[PDB]
Amino acid sequence: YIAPNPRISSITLTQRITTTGPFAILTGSTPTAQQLNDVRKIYLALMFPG
Amino acid sequence: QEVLTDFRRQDTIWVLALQLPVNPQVVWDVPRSSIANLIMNIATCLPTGEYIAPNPRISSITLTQRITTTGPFAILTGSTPTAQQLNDVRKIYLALMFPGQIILDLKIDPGERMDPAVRMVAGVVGHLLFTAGGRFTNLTQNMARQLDIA
Amino acid sequence: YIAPNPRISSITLTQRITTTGPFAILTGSTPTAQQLNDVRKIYLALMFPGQIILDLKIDPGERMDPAVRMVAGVVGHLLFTAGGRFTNLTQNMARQLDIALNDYLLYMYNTRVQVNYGPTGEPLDFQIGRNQYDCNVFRADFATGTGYNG
Amino acid sequence: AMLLAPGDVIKRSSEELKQRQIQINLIDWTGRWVVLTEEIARAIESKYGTKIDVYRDEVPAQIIEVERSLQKELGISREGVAEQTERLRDLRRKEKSGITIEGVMSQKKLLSMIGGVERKMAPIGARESAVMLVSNSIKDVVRATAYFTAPTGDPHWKEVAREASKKKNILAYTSTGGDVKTEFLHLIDHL
Amino acid sequence: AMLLAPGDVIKRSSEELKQRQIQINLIDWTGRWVVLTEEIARAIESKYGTKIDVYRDEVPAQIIEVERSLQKELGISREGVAEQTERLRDLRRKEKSGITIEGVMSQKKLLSMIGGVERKMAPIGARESAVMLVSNSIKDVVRATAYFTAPTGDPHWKEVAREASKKKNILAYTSTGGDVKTEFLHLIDHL
Amino acid sequence: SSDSGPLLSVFALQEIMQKVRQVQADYMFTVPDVQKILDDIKALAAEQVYKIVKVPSISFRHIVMQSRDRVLRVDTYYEEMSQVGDVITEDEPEKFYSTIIKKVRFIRGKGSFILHDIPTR
Amino acid sequence: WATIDVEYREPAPYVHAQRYIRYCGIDSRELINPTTYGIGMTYHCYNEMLRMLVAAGKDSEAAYFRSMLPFHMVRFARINQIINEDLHSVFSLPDDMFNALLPDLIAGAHQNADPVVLDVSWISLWFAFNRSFEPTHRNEMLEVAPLIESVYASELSVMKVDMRHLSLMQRRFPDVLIQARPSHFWKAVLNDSPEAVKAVMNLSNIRDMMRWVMLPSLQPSLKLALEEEAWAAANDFEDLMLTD
Amino acid sequence: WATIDVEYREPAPYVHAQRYIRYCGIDSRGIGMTYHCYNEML
Repeated sequence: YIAPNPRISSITLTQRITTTGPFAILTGSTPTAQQLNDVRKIYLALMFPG
Repeated sequence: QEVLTDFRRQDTIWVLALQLPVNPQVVWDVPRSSIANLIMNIATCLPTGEYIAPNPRISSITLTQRITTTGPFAILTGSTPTAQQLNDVRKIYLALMFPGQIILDLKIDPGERMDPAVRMVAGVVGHLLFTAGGRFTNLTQNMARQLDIA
Repeated sequence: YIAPNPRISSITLTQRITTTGPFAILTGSTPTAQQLNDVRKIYLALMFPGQIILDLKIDPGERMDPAVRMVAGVVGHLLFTAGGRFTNLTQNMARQLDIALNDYLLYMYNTRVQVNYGPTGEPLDFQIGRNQYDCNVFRADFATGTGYNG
Repeated sequence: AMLLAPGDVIKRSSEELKQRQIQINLIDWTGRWVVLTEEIARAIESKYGTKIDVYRDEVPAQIIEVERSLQKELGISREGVAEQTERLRDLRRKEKSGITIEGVMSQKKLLSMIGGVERKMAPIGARESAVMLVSNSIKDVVRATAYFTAPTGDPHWKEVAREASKKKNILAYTSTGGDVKTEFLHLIDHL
Repeated sequence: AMLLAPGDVIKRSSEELKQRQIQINLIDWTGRWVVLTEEIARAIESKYGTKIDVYRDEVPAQIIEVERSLQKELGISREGVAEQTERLRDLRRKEKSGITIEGVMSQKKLLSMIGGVERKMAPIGARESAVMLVSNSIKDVVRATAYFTAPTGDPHWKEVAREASKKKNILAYTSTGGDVKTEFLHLIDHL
Repeated sequence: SSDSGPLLSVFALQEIMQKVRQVQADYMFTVPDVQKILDDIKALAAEQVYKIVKVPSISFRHIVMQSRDRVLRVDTYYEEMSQVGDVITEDEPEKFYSTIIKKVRFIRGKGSFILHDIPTR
Repeated sequence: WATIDVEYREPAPYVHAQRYIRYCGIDSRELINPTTYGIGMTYHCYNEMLRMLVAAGKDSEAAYFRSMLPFHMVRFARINQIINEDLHSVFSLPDDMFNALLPDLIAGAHQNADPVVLDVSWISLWFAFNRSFEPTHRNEMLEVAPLIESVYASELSVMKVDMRHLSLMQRRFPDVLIQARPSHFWKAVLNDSPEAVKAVMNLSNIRDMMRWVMLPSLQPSLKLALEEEAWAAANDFEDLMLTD
Repeated sequence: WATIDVEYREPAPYVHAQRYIRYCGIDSRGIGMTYHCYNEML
């Protein structure tokens, strides 16, 4: 799994959070390990449609 | 005259390898080349020049505000901006010289502590530097809202 | 060769430069030695009407104060003749002189007057002044020689 | 909007957190001046939000003497000036019948001496920040909606981090470079 | 509009050239007073375009004490006067706990002492002069559009004159009588 | 303080490229010098497709044998163009078509010439 | 505000760009002098803004903005001259796409090329308002642009006709010629194209490539005239000495 | 929305399953391609 922009962990948080709003709050947060499993489940459902 | 009337001589043959009245459709028919066309337009025919401050016969603007202990009494006009501000003013002028192809947008740095006065007067100058309707726009709607609020 | 006023070299420059404008800049300047040769060439063409013809020397890597071009464009119409019976200058020189005269006429250096432009893009196709004067008669036409001494 | 952070971060930023009105819940692990009369102190507290004590003949102390310039600046009534100078005369008599008084008369001197910075000129919102509580307790780990991490450590921070990462839907932020306090303040501003 | 002139002329008229904002390119051939606070210096610099230094407890120096008359003339706020007199009191205490101060209180005294002359009341154009550069270098002989000559001489002026006269279309001006500097200034005004 | 066409162009490339690099895929930079591009394009415009020669290139050459009455005539065109392009292989069509393009380019290159000032007596 | 920013006067040297831009209604047909231009002339927006500012009681700011007016007028005069006089080229955006920029932004249904957005700060607005652009002298390559444009168009046309002839040749002899996809011989053609054109065009799929190939717009040139004859002469494989 | 994602082209090695799946209508035989739902979203 790859983020749209690589090595975003190196850049400072201030450059990731730029404005206000729900999307601004969502952007810049790093996912927890457990949520990666749910991302895997979502992709698994993506490969098998029905 | 060597370019305009030299071809009428009887001792010269002009082999026209390249024809001048080129139809612009050929250049613009190549897919997804707006950026390249704009860059080449800037590169090939933009004149060179300098940035000059206004006449020093105009003093610094003084704000009619009650005095706070750390606020700026006036904002100087002869002060030299930093390199980043020079890049930003270059962006402003470049977008001004190309009406509909380049558009501005605000950006706020986490640091760079600025008094409210500079923003509060930039909101004044924005309504005069740019046009926001009629035939084209130089600024996005977010910039329009921010300038109106300021 | 004699200047209209003798011994102008003795008088101080301040008495020669009195006002502002292209003519004021032109007045008071002393010619260089090399330009005297070109003056000799112009007079030589004046003595021989149909056997000597003039043309403009343009260097691709040279420049000048536009006031001298404006003044030359104004002067050339009165100084030379073209059309009717004979000519002293090529068609290209006539076109350049017409363009220079147009640029001088649209130079609002001291006062502003109303101007109405013509449908066509040719130079001198406009009416100027409170009294509508047609400037199209000053465009060169070798068939009748309206724009010059003929 | 409840946040979990290392204890040293909140310890270092307690002043800013108090200034921005977020309540602090933290677990540890191991001369002033007075005004002549209560009216001037009340006026200055209303103007700047700074608590000021009142002189009550206690001990040899340091007295602040608000001057005509600040009297006009603060919009003080005539009676306030009259009672101030009456108390001043009383002090003159007291020290003549045998305490230091300072006649501060510039706004900047008063600010740099004691008190809080003046107010900025923006519209006043209903609340300064959208967050209510930042804590460092395992007793309210279920209370939190997001948490913040830093390379700095606490003896209880590892267990709290483990118990907070187990939440199904929680926002996680980490700081790697720059200043920890500045990043935390920017986050608390934008959250 | 670029001009070539003898080096001594530009050397003698550098002050006027700087005052009229034409940049100088030349090749050679071989106690001040301070203001109590930065606000008054900034105000006077804005009003007259004169740079003023700030007193910073350096050495026994000479201090300018702007007086009530100039305080009202310059439109100085109450806080500026208050901080000025606070610094004055500090100086009184410093020199009593054992520097010269001048209480200038007329406009003409300040002008004749230090600073630039006041501004005239004409409409302000976009630019003071139509010329940008006056130089004395052979490296930019092709840069020039006109040149000025004088009976005065430079070790490099003859070669520059020869290389400039070769231009096909160049304006030439020469001064024979009167004052060279006055003629040069009149030319630079009317050009 | 100063500005120029190429400098502002380089600045525009830097800004646009920095904006567009924010999103990329496949998890696999340089800013071209506009001076070099302009110089190359100007030189290419200054190039001449044809060429002026006094004598046409040799078309037929002869190899003398031991016989005094017989000789071989060789067409120079075919003996030399065989060196144009690399060998052909059927697995990669791209190289084959590149060789075809080079071969068709060579004919156009050879066939463009102008005779001028031929030496005669 | 109530100004005619765009107008069409006469046919231009390039038929695709007829519009004339004029900020604040200033005409670019008349030359100006920086010393005296802009004194005592205003446009609607500036006058209304000054009236509003003086009505609010801010006298100092109104006086400052009144004093700066000639500098403002001269700056937009220079900008208008630069836009109308120098930047006229084929690389300028055509009128049809220019007219649709604003409505597309209003509707948000972006289908053409999106405009470039740039970031700017608060202090930059003040610095821009307190600075002007003065052209010292014209570009070195301003005089020689049309030849470059013509050679670029000619090279594009040559590549297009080469693609067409390759497709026709591949269709002509399917028995011996190796079957290939367009991405193969297009890359083969691009391998032989001059480097300058590739560098110019690479400053920024297959469906768009086919759409571009199918377009009927061609640019006549001597190189094309020789190339078509060479392709016609290439119909004989023996002339290429490729035999089966 | 307004797009077709399942289609049949030619017989498959497995006779029981011959369908093709094309999310968003894109096929392998990524700049500029869009679909109706995303345009309506914008």
